[PDB]
Amino acid sequence: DKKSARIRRATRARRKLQELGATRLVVHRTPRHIYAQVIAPNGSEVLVAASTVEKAIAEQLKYTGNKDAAAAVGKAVAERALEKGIKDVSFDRSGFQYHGRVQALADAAREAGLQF
Amino acid sequence: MLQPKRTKFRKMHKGRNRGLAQGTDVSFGSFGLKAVGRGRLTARQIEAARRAMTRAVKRQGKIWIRVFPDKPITEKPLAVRMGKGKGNVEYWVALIQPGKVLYEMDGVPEELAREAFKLAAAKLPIKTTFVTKTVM
Amino acid sequence: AKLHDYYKDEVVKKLMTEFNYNSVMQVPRVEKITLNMGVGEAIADKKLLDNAAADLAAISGQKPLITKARKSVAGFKIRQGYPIGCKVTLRGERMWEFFERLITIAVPRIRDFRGLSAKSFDGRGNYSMGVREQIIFPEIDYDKVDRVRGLDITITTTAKSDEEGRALLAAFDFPFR
Amino acid sequence: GSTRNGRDSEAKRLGVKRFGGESVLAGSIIVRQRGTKFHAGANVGCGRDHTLFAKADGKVKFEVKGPKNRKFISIEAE
Amino acid sequence: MKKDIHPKYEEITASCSCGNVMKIRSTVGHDLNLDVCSKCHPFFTGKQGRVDRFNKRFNI
Amino acid sequence: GIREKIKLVSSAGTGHFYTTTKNKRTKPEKLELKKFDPVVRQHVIYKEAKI
RNA sequence: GUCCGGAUUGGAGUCUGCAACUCGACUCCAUGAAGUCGGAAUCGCUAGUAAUCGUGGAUCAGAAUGCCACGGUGAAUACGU
RNA sequence: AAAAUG
RNA sequence: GCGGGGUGGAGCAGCCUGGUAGCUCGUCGGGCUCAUAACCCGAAGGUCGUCGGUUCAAAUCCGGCCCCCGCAACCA
RNA sequence: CCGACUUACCAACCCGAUGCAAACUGCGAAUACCGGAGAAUGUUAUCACGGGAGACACACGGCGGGUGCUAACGUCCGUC
RNA sequence: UCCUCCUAAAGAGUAACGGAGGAGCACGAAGGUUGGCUAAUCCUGGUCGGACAUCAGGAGGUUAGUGCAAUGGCAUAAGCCAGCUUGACUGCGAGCGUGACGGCGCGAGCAGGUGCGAAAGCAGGUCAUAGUGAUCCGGUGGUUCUGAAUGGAAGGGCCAUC
RNA sequence: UGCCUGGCGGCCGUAGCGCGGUGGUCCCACCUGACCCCAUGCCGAACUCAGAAGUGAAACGCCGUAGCGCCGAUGGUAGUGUGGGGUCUCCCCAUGCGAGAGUAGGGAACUGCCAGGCA
Ligand SMILES: [Mg+2]
Ligand SMILES: [Mg+2]
Ligand SMILES: [Mg+2]
Ligand SMILES: [Mg+2]
Ligand SMILES: [Mg+2]
Ligand SMILES: [Mg+2]
Ligand SMILES: [Mg+2]
Ligand SMILES: [Mg+2]
Ligand SMILES: [Mg+2]
Ligand SMILES: [Mg+2]
Ligand SMILES: [Mg+2]
Ligand SMILES: [Mg+2]
Ligand SMILES: [Mg+2]
Ligand SMILES: [Mg+2]
Ligand SMILES: [Mg+2]
Ligand SMILES: [Mg+2]
Ligand SMILES: [Mg+2]
Ligand SMILES: [Mg+2]
Ligand SMILES: [Mg+2]
Ligand SMILES: [Mg+2]
Ligand SMILES: [Mg+2]
Ligand SMILES: [Mg+2]
Ligand SMILES: [Mg+2]
Ligand SMILES: [Zn+2]
Repeated sequence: DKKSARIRRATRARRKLQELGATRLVVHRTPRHIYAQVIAPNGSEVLVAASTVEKAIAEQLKYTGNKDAAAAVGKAVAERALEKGIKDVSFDRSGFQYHGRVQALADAAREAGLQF
Repeated sequence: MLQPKRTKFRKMHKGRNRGLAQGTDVSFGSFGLKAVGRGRLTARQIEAARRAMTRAVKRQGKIWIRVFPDKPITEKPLAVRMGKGKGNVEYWVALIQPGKVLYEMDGVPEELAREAFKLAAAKLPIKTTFVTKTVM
Repeated sequence: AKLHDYYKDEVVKKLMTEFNYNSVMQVPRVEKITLNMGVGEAIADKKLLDNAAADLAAISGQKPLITKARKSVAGFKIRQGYPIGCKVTLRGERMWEFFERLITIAVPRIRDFRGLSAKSFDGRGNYSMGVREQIIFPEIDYDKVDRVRGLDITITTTAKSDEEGRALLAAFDFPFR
Repeated sequence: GSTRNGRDSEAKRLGVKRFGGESVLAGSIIVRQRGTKFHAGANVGCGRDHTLFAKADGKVKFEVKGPKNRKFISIEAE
Repeated sequence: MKKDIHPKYEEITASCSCGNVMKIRSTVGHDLNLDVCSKCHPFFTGKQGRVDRFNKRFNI
Repeated sequence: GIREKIKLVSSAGTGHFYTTTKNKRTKPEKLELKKFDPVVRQHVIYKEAKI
């Protein structure tokens, strides 16, 4: 499979972030959409979220699955997180390479003020 | 003479022989010779009993041997003191607990089976009894 | 991409009719062609393996991957990790071009060619065939040839069965006997 | 005659040092083991010889967690 | 494809005796003059006891 | 017992040295590593030398 | 290992002969082996000889690389005992 | 140089 | 009990240190001779005591059996 | 070249049935041990430090065992 | 002398000329980190090519692997590959384990300086448990700490090491 | 509020396999191109990027289905602490604890947060 290998690729970092009790900035990427979630240390409550499936972000974008859309989602999620006053998260790349759309999202979340 | 073709280890702790047997039903034939007592059956005894019963039936029907002598038994040579390491393996035994079906037979009348099992029992160091297959 | 355009324009329709597939994705596809040279003579001479790789590069148009012994084998005097062959994986445009060159040029140049065996399917619609002499490919110059070498060709397909694989290959007028 | 046997190594004093519920100071060794027969849970470290030790003061807690039904040791704050 | 390590792969023309011409990318470098092709090989096209001969040689 | 003892001498001129071992036959090349020199309190190059 | 060599084998024939399976000679097409000068040893030859090249005959329906016979070309060397 | 036997 | 061994038909190497079987005689074929021997030329013949194991791989390393040799098998 | 039949026979893997293990475990006690709490009881029965030692040949019996022949008033551990 | 298993009686420990095996090393990468990856064996198809090389697919699911015994571990791999590297760092060390003792072991965290990583982080050698030798006497380097009237020096100390 | 989907968890086989059916508006998947960012010890397969013609074929999700896996009593049996006894290598009695296996049976998971589509 592809998803199975990716979950396997993601597990080590996820267990480390769980052991550290870090607040997690989780990214998910598909061919058409990118998603970001800030998840509480217990791993089962989503604090904030932004994604290209929400119309408030999809409407301003040429295409939901490129690096510009990833940047928009990263900026949106960091803005929401700072509205709820979070500012300290750990980046979980979910087995995706730290590159391309994921890196654009992470950089845009940084530029918006999220500390990781 | 039955003997394991191979074993992980050459020599074995004496151990004990408590408990009741597993395999207390006639499971392959219609008649069985079941141990009532407790003890060790050597390979030579198992063979002697098998020969007795086999000749009694004139090699008719079928015979199962339900026990296998897998326990090596060592002995020290004569005029050897104690210690200086465990003795050499000299023969093999099967531990026997009360209830153990030792032999089974089919393809003969019960009357010939009892005679054959009686002839076999006489070669054995442990008290035995004649049993028959049950429904449950 | 002549044979790929032929696949899409004709072979898809032909197979849909012949097998009554309920979706166009169900039509068998040619996924990859792998060329393998088992070069055992390399145990003593490494120029043999290098020349095999050069032949494979000329034939397929791709720099080959040198393969190495997975485990040590006394019977062939090989230790684990020893380079004893070379392969190329052909996909996409290169794969269709090689398929065309093979079918239309190289197979016609096989000495005494009387037709490819139709039983050489691995059980899941993948076809493997042997070549005994690399000169059948025009890319190999005849008067530059050092040693006589062959290779293995496997055509891996997305066919669920050997019959679908054979039908897919026959649609390209593969020279089945 | 003699024997080819007659050798053994020193006993290594492995095993559980503090059992479930025991109150321990940070740094205290909870189990000495070969490999991870027990795994490190919350507030518990795993040494180079797979020794599990408290990283915080509190009570030892043995648990079975995860998809492989593996045994974990955590320290719960008092 | 990785750069600078593959053979030169450029189009050529394969001319057969039977007048068939195919434009194929190749590593051969020059143009080709085929003696046979798929369109003319006998197996591709389709162009591929004793009593009889006894009677023919011994006519009575 | 083929590995022989060697010292790694600080290039900082402090005379500080580490010790380690080396298989001299299979690896005749001089071992060189960047290591902490506690005397000048910096990471500097250390060079192999006879024990 | 060839435009050397021509064994072996496939196919098709001819002729003699009641009859060419065992078991003939010859022809045509195809095939194209060993063999690149031969270990120890060993033979013949002193001149029109040796060497080499063809030719004929007896036996004989057919069946010689054998035998008997014939010419052409045509050497080397013999200090000596 | 060696050089047996029938 | 402790050392050492078992390899063409014979007697000896090879083992240690795994890959890759040697020497002398004998045997066979050819030669010299009237013939035989001697002599000359050319070959063949162990698959490593027997079972297992380790190894990619065993004459080789390991363990057990069988056989063979050396010592030792004492004090009362 | 290929191969066609047949076995006094042998027989893997698989499946079903049956046992065996100190150095087997997809299970698993009683006890024992560690920790916590609470009464009663007990001449503090506990721990630390300091003065003085003796002892370091054990024996038998019970239970759990190695060894020996589940021989020994045998031998070697554990525990009472 | 040291390591592993059993004897050993479900905490630790536990004897015998009890039952079985190993060590007296290896490795500047086989260490650190980041990214990636996943075994054995069998079946089918495939030039030479065969029981066994390399190739493709399937079955299988760790029956593989682990530098070397055995046990306990290992997929988030501790197993396989690559890039960059020197944390195989120096000073310390809450606390704990194990020893009659000498001693031996585990360790978060603090200071300094460092490597890998975008980052959270990880790194004070190696999956762990063998691979070892007290003290004396002396050798080498560093350090005036000492320096037998005084300045030096010798010799001693201390630190590193043989 | 309900159905469907995606992400992250709880839990760790009553939850997993097999088998039969099913779904594409959205989501997901395959998919389409690849000079590029980036990549293949060869290969755009993978990783990556730029997209949206096609299909749910595969994958995946959902629903159904006991051929399995799995869970699992009650009763009995084994063992066993303490005390007692015998014919003492092994057992029995009082009392307390009480399996494993098997049997009946259960069983085609359940659940929290956030987001999207549809009603
Ligand atoms: Mg000629
Ligand atoms: Mg020749
Ligand atoms: Mg020539
Ligand atoms: Mg004369
Ligand atoms: Mg002539
Ligand atoms: Mg004539
Ligand atoms: Mg004493
Ligand atoms: Mg004493
Ligand atoms: Mg005592
Ligand atoms: Mg006594
Ligand atoms: Mg214990
Ligand atoms: Mg105990
Ligand atoms: Mg004691
Ligand atoms: Mg890694
Ligand atoms: Mg590593
Ligand atoms: Mg390692
Ligand atoms: Mg190790
Ligand atoms: Mg000094
Ligand atoms: Mg002075
Ligand atoms: Mg794609
Ligand atoms: Mg479907
Ligand atoms: Mg039960
Ligand atoms: Mg189901
Ligand atoms: Zn043509």
